[PDB]
Amino acid sequence: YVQSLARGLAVIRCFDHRNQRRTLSDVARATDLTRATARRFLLTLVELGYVATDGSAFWLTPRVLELGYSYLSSLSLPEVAQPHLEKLSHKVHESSSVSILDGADIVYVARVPVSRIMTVGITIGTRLPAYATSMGRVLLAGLPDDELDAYLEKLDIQRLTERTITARDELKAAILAVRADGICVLDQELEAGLRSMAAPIRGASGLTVAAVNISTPAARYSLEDLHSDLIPSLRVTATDIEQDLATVNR
Amino acid sequence: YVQSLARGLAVIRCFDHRNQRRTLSDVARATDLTRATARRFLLTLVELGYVAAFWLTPRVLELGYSYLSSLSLPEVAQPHLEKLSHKVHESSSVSILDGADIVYVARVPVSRIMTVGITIGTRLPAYATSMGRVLLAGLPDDELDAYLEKLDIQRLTERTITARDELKAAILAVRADGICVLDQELEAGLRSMAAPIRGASGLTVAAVNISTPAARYSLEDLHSDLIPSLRVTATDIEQDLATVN
Repeated sequence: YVQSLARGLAVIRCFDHRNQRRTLSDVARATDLTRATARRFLLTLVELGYVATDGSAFWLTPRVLELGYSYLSSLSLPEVAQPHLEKLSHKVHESSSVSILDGADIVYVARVPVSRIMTVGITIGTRLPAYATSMGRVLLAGLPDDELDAYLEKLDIQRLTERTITARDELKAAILAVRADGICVLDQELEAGLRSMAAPIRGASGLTVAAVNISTPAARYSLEDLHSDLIPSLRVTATDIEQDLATVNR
Repeated sequence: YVQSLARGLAVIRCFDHRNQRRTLSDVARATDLTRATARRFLLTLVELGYVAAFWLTPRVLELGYSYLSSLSLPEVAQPHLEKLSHKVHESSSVSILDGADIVYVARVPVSRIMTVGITIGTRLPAYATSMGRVLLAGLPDDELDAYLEKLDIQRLTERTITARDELKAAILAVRADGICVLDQELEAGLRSMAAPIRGASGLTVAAVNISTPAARYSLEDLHSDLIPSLRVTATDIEQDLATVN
C-alpha cells in the first residue's frame, strides 16, 4: 500500500465547488495531513503540472482531465452495468441481466450467465413482453401515469402459463405494488419453473431508465429464500450501477 | 518531490479509450516501471477504489471532476447548454484554451445514428476548431503571433486552411464577427460554430459551440436558426459567470 499515492490523490480530490482555491494549511486540514506532509504532495503536483500556485493558494489545472476523463465519461449503460453484474453473479451464482424498455417489450442490454446445464439466461438484444417479466414490471412502474394507462389500454395480455396475471386491473395493481416495494418478483408467469426478481436503475433525477434482475429456476429457492438470500444483493447492485451511471453522465 | 506519486499518476495516465484493460505486465512496460513497482501501484489503486486484467473505475472521474467543479465555468454553463441542445437538437459544448489546444470542459450530447460526440477532457488543436479560432481571436496580437510562430499546421481534411497568413486572417475575422463557423476543416462531413464567452476582464475566457453533421443544415440554416440561439447562450453564460465571481 503506497501511502504517498493515496495522499497525492486525496490532495487532488480536496478541491471542489465550495473549495476552489486552498492555502497549504487548508489543504492539510482537508486531507488530515500536516503542513509539512501536505507541502511535499502539493509541490510534487505543481512540478507535475496538475496543480498551480501563486505562493499562498493552490488550485488544479486542466491536466487533471488527462487522468481518464475523456473515455470514462463516454461509458454506455451496458459498460457501466457489466462489472456490477459480474460481481453480483459471482456472489449469488445465478444469472443477472440489465434491460431497458422499448414500447411494449424489454430489450436485454447486458447479462452474465452461469455455467449450468439448465439455464434461464437470455442473449443480449432479445426482447420479451414487459407485462410478463420482472424487469418489465419495474420499467412499466417507471412510466408517467398517462403513458402507463395508454400501455395498459393497448395491451393484449396472453395466458402464457397457468399463473400469468390475466386482468388489466390486476396487472396495473402488480405494477403499482412494484412502485411501492422497489422490487418485483415474478413467479412463473413467463415460463413454468422459472422465477425472476428485478429492481430499478434510476437516472440522477430519479427517473427509471433501466432494470437489473436475477433469474433462477423455481426449484433452487423457496419464495422466502429469495428475500433472504438474493434480493438484498440485487438492491445493492442496482444502487451501485445508479451511482456509477450518475458519475459517468455528470 | 514524491516519486511514488509521480509513478502512480503515470500508471493512471497510461489507460486510454483504446487501452482500457491492461495486465500487470501490460502496465509495467507502458510506464517503464519494474513488474514489482508497477504491481504495488495497481494494488493501492484497487484498495482506493480507482482500479478494479486491470481497468480504471468510474471513481477515477472524481479526479477530473475536482478540477471541473472547482472551476466556476463548467457547472455554470451546464444548464444553459442543456437548454441550447434541447432547443436546437444538436450537441453543444464549452471549452477553454490550454496552450496550442482547446480542452472540452462541458457538453450536452445529442445521439442519433451518426453522432457528434466529443467528451469532456478531449483536447483538440485550436487552429482547426471553431472554438479554438474564437479563443485565439481573444489573444493579444503578440500572443497570437507567438502562437502562429510555433504552429505546424496539418492537413486534417482537404478543406483545412494550410497557410499561416490565411489562418491569421481567419482568426482576425472571427474577432470582428464574434462567431466562427468551421466547415469541414476538422472532419469531412462535420460543421461547428462557436461564440466567445467573456470573463471578468471583458476578455474572451472560453467559447461555446454547436456541432452538427454538414448534411443536417445548409450554411444558411446555421446563420438563420442555430447561430442566433448560440449567441444568446454565450451571453446568458457570461451573465451567470459574472454573478458567481
